[PDB]
Amino acid sequence: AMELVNIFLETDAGRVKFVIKNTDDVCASELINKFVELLSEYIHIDQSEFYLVVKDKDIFYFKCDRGSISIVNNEFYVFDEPLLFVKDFTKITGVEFIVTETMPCRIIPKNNHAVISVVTNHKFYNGLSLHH
Repeated sequence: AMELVNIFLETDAGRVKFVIKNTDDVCASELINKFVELLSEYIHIDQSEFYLVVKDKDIFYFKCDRGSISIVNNEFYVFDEPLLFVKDFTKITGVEFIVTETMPCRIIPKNNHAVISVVTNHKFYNGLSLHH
């Protein structure tokens, strides 16, 4: 079981996750193409530039630059912001990207979908915490 933690669907019923099951014998590197295929329903992969953050126990970062996929070093964003999700829907209205200072995006949607951009800056502990 793996899911994206930085890209979601906006639907009539609420936020829907990108989830792939039956992955026990594969690492994130081995199925990142399948997540890109899922996203191609909703955006023009050949024109878009974005990041994919996959959770499978650990977190794994990838970049998809006009269809060319690469590994990104671990950036330590929590991708925690307690999100509400729904499991079923009838209409897609948009695609939601969680963007960061180091992970911008350039998205060309299909089918007149909205592009939603939400920022996160929260990172795991790195040896120093600051009272704000």
